[PDB]
Amino acid sequence: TVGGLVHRAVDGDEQATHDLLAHVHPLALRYCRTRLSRLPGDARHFVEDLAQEVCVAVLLALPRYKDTGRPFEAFVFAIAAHKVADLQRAAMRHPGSTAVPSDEMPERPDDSL
Amino acid sequence: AAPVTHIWYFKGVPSRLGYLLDLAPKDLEKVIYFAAYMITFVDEERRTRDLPSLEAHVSVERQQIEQRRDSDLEARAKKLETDLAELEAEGAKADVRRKVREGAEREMKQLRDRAQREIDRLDEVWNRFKNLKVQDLEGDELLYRELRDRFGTYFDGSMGAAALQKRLESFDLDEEAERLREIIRTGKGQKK
Amino acid sequence: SDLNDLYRRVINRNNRLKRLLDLGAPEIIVNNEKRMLQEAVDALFDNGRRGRPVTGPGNRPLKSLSDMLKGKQGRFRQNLLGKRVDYSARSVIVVG
DNA sequence: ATGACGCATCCTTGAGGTGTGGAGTTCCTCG
DNA sequence: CGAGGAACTCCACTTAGGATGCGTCAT
Repeated sequence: TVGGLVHRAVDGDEQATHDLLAHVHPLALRYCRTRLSRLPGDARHFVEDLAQEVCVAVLLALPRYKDTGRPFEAFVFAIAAHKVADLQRAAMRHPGSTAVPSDEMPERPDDSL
Repeated sequence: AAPVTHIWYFKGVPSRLGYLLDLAPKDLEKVIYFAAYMITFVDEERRTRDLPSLEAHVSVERQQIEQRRDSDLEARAKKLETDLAELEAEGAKADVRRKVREGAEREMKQLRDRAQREIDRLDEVWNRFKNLKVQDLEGDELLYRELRDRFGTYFDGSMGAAALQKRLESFDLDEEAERLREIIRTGKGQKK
Repeated sequence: SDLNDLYRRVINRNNRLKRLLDLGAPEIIVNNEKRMLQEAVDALFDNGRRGRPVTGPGNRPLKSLSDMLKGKQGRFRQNLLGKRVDYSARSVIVVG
């Protein structure tokens, strides 16, 4: 099952981690699809960029993944929510960055007389 | 770091779809948008040179496979006669013999089906190896693994935008220009 | 400007993939990131040509480098043939 | 306190929107 | 290579901004 797969992935096997991340991939995309699709900010299609990034986090957690029998799904949800919060503090803090095209070219005066 | 393809030329208007290599847009969007591998390189001259040795090794290893399956077959036979003898000695019910024979026959047909399957994928290895040609697509991946392990250190095949770069690093123009001109005046209709 | 955002995101994906491959991660995630980089550049050069165009704050699509040129409101038929000029008044007409 | 760091909480799933019209064409699947 | 024929690509184109994960590193 997945438990043994992650066990031999942390053992050091390349194919084990390969299959583990392959299985994590689509579930990460789908969870971020359901979570980030409604968040304030232009992130509806950035859910991919933090989905497989959770796998990057998995990569920085696997070598010291002292598993206690807990499923990896709660883990994945945890890092997904945490990276969602990271986006929240990156955007909503001084959220002056607005991609407005309709009120930028006519509304900007020119210093050169 | 990851190579990328321009969108106007490849995948863009059909009129200027590339066609440096005679491929369909469908083929391009499988190879570049990550569906299937391609064969970027082939060494057919060394393959033909070693064909004595390649076929000798194929014969040796197919004989090894066949004798392994014969060992499995005699293992099946001893299992079948053992269970026959013990269930005939038991005689608990009138349907233990027929049910054990049904199970044994299911096992037998499964064994021979997978033997047929492995010789069949070896036949696919055969035809793909003799038709080892560039600008060809391989939908499956485990078959590609088997092909590259068995025919190791002979050719190159993969994904990647730069994988097409290497193709354009090797493909000439004048020879096939003459060939398509020949088919332009020696040909029929839309081939021209 | 939207092109600013497109360049920002493609640079983000480039950095993420380069740092991932700096260590040699398993190939599935690497390939997914490579194809996402390809798709990001595809959207950059022409957001609407392939797939669902990438939007921004609202549901409206962003504008790529091949949309600020073509069309009526691009450069050719909007800014080079006719250039609004000084010493150019206007007012109401009355017969005399 | 922010925008940064360093992780990292046992049950698991979108969201709507998408109402012309014109001929060009070129591949692509079926005679 | 010779069929239908349905995608793909061109052209006509007019206001204020839904957060966290919690803890804390550092200024």
